[PDB]
Amino acid sequence: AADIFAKFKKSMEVKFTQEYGSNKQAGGDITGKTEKFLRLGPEQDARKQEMIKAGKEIAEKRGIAFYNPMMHMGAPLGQRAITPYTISGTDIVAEPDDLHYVNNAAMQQMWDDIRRTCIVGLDMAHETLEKRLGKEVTPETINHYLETLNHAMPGAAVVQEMMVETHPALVDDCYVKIFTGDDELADEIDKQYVINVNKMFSEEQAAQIKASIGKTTWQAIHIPTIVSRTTDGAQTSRWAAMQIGMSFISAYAMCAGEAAVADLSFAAKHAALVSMGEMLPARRARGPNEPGGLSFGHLSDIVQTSRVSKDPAKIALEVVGAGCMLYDQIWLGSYMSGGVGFTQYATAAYTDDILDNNTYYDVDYINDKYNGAANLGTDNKVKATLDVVKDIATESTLYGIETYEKFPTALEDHFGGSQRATVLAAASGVACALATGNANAGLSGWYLSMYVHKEAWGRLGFFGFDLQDQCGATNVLSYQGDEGLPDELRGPNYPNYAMNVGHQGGYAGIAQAAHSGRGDAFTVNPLLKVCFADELMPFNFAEPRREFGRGAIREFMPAGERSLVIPA
Amino acid sequence: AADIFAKFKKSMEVKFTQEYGSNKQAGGDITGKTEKFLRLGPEQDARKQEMIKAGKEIAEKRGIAFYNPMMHMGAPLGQRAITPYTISGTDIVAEPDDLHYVNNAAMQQMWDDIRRTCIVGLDMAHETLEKRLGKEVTPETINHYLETLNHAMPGAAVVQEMMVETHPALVDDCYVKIFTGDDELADEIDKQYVINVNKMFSEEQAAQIKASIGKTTWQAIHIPTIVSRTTDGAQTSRWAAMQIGMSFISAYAMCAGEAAVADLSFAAKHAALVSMGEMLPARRARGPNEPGGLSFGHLSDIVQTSRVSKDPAKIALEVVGAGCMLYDQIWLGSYMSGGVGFTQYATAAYTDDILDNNTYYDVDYINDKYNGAANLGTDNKVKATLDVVKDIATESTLYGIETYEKFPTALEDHFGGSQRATVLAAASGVACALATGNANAGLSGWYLSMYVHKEAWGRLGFFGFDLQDQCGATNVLSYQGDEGLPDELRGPNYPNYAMNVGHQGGYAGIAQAAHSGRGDAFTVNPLLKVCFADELMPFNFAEPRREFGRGAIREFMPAGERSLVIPA
Amino acid sequence: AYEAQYYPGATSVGANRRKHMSGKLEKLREISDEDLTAVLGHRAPGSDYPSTHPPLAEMGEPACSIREAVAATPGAAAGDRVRYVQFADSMYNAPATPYFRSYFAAINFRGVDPGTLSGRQIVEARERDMEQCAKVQMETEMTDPALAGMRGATVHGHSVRLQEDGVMFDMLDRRRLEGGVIIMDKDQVAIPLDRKVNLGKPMSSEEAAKRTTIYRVDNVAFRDDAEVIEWVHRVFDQRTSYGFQPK
Amino acid sequence: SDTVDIYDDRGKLLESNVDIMSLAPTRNAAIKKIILDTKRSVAVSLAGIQGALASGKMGGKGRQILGRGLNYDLVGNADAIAENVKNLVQVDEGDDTSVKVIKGGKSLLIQAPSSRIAAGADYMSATTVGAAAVTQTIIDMFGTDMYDAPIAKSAVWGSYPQTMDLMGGNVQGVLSIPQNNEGLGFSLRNIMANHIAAITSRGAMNAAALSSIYEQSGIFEMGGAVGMFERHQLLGLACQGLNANNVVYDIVKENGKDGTIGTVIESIVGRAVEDGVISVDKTAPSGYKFYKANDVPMWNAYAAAGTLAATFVNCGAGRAAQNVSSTLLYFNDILEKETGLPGCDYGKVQGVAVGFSFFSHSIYGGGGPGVFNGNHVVTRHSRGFAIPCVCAAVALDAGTQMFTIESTSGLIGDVFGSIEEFRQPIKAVAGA
Amino acid sequence: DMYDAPIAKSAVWGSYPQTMDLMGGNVQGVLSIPQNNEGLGFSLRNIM
Ligand code: F43
Ligand code: F43
Ligand SMILES: C[C@@H](OP(=O)(O)O)[C@H](NC(=O)CCCCCCS)C(=O)O
Repeated sequence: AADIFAKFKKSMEVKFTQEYGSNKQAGGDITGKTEKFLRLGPEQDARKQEMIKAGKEIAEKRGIAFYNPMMHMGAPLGQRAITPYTISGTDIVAEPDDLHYVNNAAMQQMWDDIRRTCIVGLDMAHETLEKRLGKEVTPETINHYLETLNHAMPGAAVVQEMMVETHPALVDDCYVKIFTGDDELADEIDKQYVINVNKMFSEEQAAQIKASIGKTTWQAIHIPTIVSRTTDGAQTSRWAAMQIGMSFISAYAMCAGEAAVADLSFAAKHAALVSMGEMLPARRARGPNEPGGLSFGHLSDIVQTSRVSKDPAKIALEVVGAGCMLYDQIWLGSYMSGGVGFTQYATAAYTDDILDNNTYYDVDYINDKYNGAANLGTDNKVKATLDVVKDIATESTLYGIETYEKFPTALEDHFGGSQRATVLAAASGVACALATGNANAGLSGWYLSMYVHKEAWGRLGFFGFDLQDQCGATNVLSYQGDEGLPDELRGPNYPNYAMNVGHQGGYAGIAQAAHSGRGDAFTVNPLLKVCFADELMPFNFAEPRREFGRGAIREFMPAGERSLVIPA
Repeated sequence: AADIFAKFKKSMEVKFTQEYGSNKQAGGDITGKTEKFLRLGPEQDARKQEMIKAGKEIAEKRGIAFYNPMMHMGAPLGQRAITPYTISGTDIVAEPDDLHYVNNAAMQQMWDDIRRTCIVGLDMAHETLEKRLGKEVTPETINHYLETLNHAMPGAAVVQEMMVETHPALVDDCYVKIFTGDDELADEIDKQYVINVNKMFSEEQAAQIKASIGKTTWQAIHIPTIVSRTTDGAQTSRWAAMQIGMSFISAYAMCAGEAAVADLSFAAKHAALVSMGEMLPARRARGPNEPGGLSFGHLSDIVQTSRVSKDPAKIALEVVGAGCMLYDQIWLGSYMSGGVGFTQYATAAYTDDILDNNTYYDVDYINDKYNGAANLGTDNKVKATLDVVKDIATESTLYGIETYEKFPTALEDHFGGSQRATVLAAASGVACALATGNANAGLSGWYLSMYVHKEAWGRLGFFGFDLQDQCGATNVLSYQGDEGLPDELRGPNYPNYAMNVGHQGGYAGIAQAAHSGRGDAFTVNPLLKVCFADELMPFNFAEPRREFGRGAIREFMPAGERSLVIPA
Repeated sequence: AYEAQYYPGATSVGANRRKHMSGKLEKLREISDEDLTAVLGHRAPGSDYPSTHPPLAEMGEPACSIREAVAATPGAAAGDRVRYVQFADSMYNAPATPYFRSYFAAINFRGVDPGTLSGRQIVEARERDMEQCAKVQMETEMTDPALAGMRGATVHGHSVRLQEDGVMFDMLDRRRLEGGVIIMDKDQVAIPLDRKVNLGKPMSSEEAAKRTTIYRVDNVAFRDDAEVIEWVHRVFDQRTSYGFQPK
Repeated sequence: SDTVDIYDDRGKLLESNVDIMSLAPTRNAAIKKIILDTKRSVAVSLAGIQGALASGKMGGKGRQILGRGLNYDLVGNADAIAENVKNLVQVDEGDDTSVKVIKGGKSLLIQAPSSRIAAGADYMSATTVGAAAVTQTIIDMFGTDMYDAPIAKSAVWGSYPQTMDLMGGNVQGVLSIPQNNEGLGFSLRNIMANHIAAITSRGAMNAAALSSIYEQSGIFEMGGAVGMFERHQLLGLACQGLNANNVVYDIVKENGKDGTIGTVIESIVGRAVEDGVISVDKTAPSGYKFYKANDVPMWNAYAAAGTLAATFVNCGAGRAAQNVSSTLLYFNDILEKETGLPGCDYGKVQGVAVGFSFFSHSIYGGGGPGVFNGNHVVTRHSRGFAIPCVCAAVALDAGTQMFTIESTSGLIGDVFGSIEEFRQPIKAVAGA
Repeated sequence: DMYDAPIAKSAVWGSYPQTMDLMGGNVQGVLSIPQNNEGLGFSLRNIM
């Protein structure tokens, strides 16, 4: 697309040909092959200057050494110009350091919003009440329950005398809404508690969700961020169940602790629970609701772009961005390692419009070659074959490589081979998935991209990068026990994927792409799709990339801060 | 002890005979058996009033129901007077609600300080350098290494060009110190980095510690609270290792990534790592450095009272307090459940001096009857027998029960049977451990207390309280595979202990008591003892109960807030 | 035939505990079927028992030698819901203590699900079986209507100082002294009734002291009951020793 | 070297003068066979795979992959499937592989040959080879193109290997995955009570017996039956699980009409006195008699027997599973009060029952009795003497539960309930 | 002595069952504990 290409060139112009801080990069040509290295060091960058000053001040105050760029071997950072990033699809121009998750409240809040969320069916609980107690469940009793629940969930008492409670000002982000595939029920629940499927989704998307879940009713529970940050992911479903239990006791005048209550527990904690992700094996031991457990389809469903956009590529790209940030910066870059971590490995996939350029080129290529296959639809899709993948993936990768070659700015932007590989393979995979409506065909294209990349440049990514790459093509359509899996159900714990940056976000985009090409309401789980179709949540799941930008410019307010109970 | 008994009386006077908020509880007798119930509801209490107002305003602003005490069945909280708690051993009078961990930054920070900490040996890494690279390690090279590490550990670059870094002002709580049993080496390391064993401990304790660890050198690593809160405990050792690795590369001019580097990784991540706790099984799946994995011995060693006190009872009581808070309020009451949780289950063991009264009585009884056995010493201890335990535990429990009976205020304070059970058994167990220097004799005493309690009152604790109780006596000296274990090595994952409030903190106290009676330098791990012998840590580990008080009155400053990068 | 001895101890607390366990209890008051149903709050007084499953005779039963040997209760036969009665008892010499209520149920009633807590004790059973159990507890010396209360939720009070009129605190005020008698005008989960249930006069402090199954140092001191302490010590020594080596 | 007579669930003598050491999981051919058969067997829901294939609903709760429908008539072709599956599962023609079509083609029993178990570290080969065989059969029989292979595969395997288990899959045995073990040697303890009652067709004594076999095999594997502990555990297994000397059944019978937990205690104590297992040690001033055991392991076995008989009586009376948690607690609590002797497992049955009561009547976890097992955090603590009672209780429920045997265990019941050594475990152990 | 039984036991078994394994104990084979398995049928693959 000409418009995306123009945006890409503008991003290169801004990054490399207008001065940032005092980097002296005013003027020049985004196609030129040369650069003047001024050896300014870190001070050329406004953020680094602030950091240096804080570091020295804190060191002196606390009495033990701290941040000191002169501790870098040989020379301090910024012997070449330190340049900004534009958040893709936006005019937000960010300090590099402001995109580190530690430094970015929007990124932290995105994870918190996922971590602190679970989904619990209501039907089993209602059946328990009817069967064991002979209670009648009506819209009225549900409304009373939901009001009770909205008091109880943030951490407040409904039954016992002399209870202490969480401070409401600390847990303001906690609430429960319900959603239902039963249109009649939906109309009779107090609107304050309802995620209205018919209002939030197109008529065709609503119809798919309703057909998938039938006439079932579900709670979308978001526990306090402050709690989530004190504890862990595995807390979430436990917290939800406790307060669901108390709310049932209170709202339905049960015995405050009888046999029927245990059925409610079991339902809430197991039989009718939907977690964001499942537990992880011993080497990387973690309970549910951690990033490792979050399947690529689950992430695709959390992200809300599919709901508000008719552009298949855009939907996929938002998922890529959200995925690269979560999976690489927070998951791999912190949970699974730490330190400086992997900001730029991820930013490559959501900044400067480079990925978008490659992807939009592909959409045009596909539409020209395959009779409008990349357009939203189900009849227009092409059957996944090796031939189709070879065609689309090769062409995508050649085009991406050539762009890096014609624009030394782009190559210097994506200075790591890994970054370029993620970008090239993400566009290839997304393109193959868009064309075929087959997520694994997307995976094939991803892997093929890597193979083309490697032969073209005589290099690929970092030392370890292509473990999953080389196992990649062969495991796409394997049906062996620990090899076979649709990409929609794959995730960070899929064996080949368990370790390495620059992939997991791409695979999420590929999962989404197979479905957004088709205009599907969801990628793998309608329950998650509806759960997050809720503007009350702190993080805007419909525009993840933009949200990262808002965080970079310190305009995002997270939940969970403790200033109320802190010295001023 | 007369001073403790008097201090208990004063706590009962403050709580029940002096007005608090608007509760009208001026005047009266602490021994009287009657009360006038004014049915004032929550508004009588100043915190509740503030919570009510915040709840109403937030509900209105966000457009979904929230905190509302009128949702409590029958009647709102405070049909009887809402009365305060005094932190035991202090004059800090706290609002009940201010001791909920969510509402209390000191409690959150105590957990943060532990979660974010690990200990990594240096000897193995030094051998690696010498063997594989033929490097000489000297005090000078270590000093340079530690300066590098204190730059890198918070999340700063030492090797690559064009790196983004954590903002120093967000991660000012992160640092690395060393300690060593090699006195000569200690004298040669820059003092800014050293935990000085000879300065921080008494001569006797320093000698025990040095004899234990020999001439080994260790890094005490505390990663950023902000990171710990974003991720989990399993992050900690990974983060430590990453930055240790980078620092070795930089400080010793290694290849930035060679085979020898992997040896450093294995040593930091595994061979020379000491975690606060180990991983947990599937049902309660969690990685290392979570509360469940934290042995009672470990907690005893983190708490620093043993280092600054020579009163065995005081030392044990501090551990009880720290333990009930962490294990019951955060771990069992949040991680393993959630909601309103278990504040008062825990406060019962660190407020109003009730536990202290019983314990100090026990010390006097023991000293009188067992020739000063409870005084600090090793050869004054009595050999653990059934007779000794029956004597001490029975006496302890009888006295504690009589106190509750003679002071209706105390009974009403510890209104829950479980609370009373923890109190009585803690005293009994600590008492038995103090006399014998045998932690499992402490456990026998704990269980017998429960047995006496149940028969005396025809009640014990909550429905599920005495699962471990009834398994308790028989498993104390079992040597069966999944039964036998010294209390020092027991923890929240010991099978009988894995579920229920009101025990774990007591067991920590009992483990400490066996050692504090002896004047021992540590309970199970000298590495943890020295690691936390460090005033730079936000949480004052020498005085956990007081610290909780400081948090209650909003005087504790936590790490990890994000106000720097948040809208103002 | 083996005759149960129930519990050790020669004090009044001993005699009372043995009375509670054996069900050898003095009837002190009456409650009509309809009044009892009312306070229990599970169905309209006088109404049919709702069911959770069809009667045994209607649906049939799997081939089972135990089902064949063990007679279903009337409540089990009819497929009644499992419902409950729950009580709080003051530590200030209420006749009942939680464990002893549970022992009474387990010893004297078929098909019961007793649960003991500090602040409450419950019996869950098939509705009609449960009622017979609630009736006994309510009409006998086991319950004092001032020092105890039937409470299905918000049970707080057992450990709280008494009101000046000798009534144990109820957050939800389900029962209180009116005209020298205890009136219960709400169900056990504090839903107001269309009736005032007369539970008769409370015990004097003196009488409750003589009738209580609880020990207290200002009444019958546990410290002084060498026989029951011996019981505890014996069980303790056995459990400890046998957990090391069962021999 | 104790000898016992073994009696069936109707009080009929099965075998006289059995040495208890011959009842050891490590010695008894029939128990070994039960264990081997349990390890090597899995159920497959052909109906489930067929549904997942057509709808895309695979991989876990809520999951659906749109636009990837495969319409394969598995149920209509179950015999041919079973035959192909047998060919893949077997190691050698004529080995002990068995594959049976269950419930009109909806389900399969797959018994992997014992060679796979011999060659394996554990039992998961039955699942993995079973799933692999079914996956291969489907792909071959229905002509799945390679671009659809992932969809066919996950219809069988669910979310594995993103998940550690076959979450939202259609292959499962009676055991769970090894990684769910809380302890070492716990795999045979990780069997839902509902499963046990399903497999024994709600025969309460048979449920308790099958459960005792697994539990004690568990204890043995945990190293909890070494030296003096062997006699201890086998006495319990015999007296509680295998109706030794008809005592359990006899006690039930005499307490069946009007008996309570209270009267069952009287039955046990009466016998213990008669049989010389216990005697009065001391009479207290009040006339209360303090007992001592003449044989501690034997007393424990009487308490174990009593605990079960009490379960049969109390749960039996109420036709209500929930009564089991209080039965275990109060049988043992009141027994100690009655005698001054320790209750079953020296407090550990009572211990389990305290937590089990709470976790079967509260907000915090657990559930109805049917969800518990010997590997469950709540009910693991006793050495095999609690969970058999729970399986009995679940068997006896006449329909109070939300989590019925069918809801959790229908497939397992249909498939494993057909196997006679499982359905009739007392007869199996007694060689009848 | 039974009061020292816990010490003798853990000299052998280490921190089990606080830990999932015999951490700091003195009994080991070639294999690892089952729960260390990444996948199904992996125990025999878990040999250093
Ligand atoms: C020491 C290693 C070996 C290793 O295991 N990890 C390193 C270490 C470094 C450390 C660097 C922090 C620091 O500078 O102190 C961290 C940040 C991980 C951490 N500990 O936080 C890291 N790499 Ni690496 N590392 C990166 C990259 C790279 C690229 C850089 C090539 C180039 O031309 O600059 C190459 C791999 C390759 O050749 O493809 C690379 C190498 C290597 N990577 C070499 C150092 C290379 C050198 O001597 O300069 N990283 C990248 O390719 C992109 C971004 C990136 C990182 C963080 C971010 O995403 O912002 C990151 C992240
Ligand atoms: C619904 C239950 C059943 C269950 O499984 N847990 C409950 C639930 C309640 C809820 C109460 C919140 C609310 O009121 O909405 C919570 C806070 C757990 C949560 N969901 O966060 C809880 N108990 Ni409980 N719960 C407690 C206690 C108790 C004591 C109270 C007896 C009394 O006389 O008041 C008794 C058990 C006993 O008798 O021993 C008890 C019962 C029971 N406990 C009864 C309610 C009893 C009633 O109807 O009043 N709790 C305590 O003994 C002390 C403190 C305490 C809790 C929190 C804190 O520690 O601050 C707590 C904590
Ligand atoms: C029993 C078990 O729950 P499940 O039976 O697995 O649902 C377990 N919970 C607990 O043990 C809760 C402990 C804290 C709350 C009660 C303390 S008295 C857990 O969540 O893993």
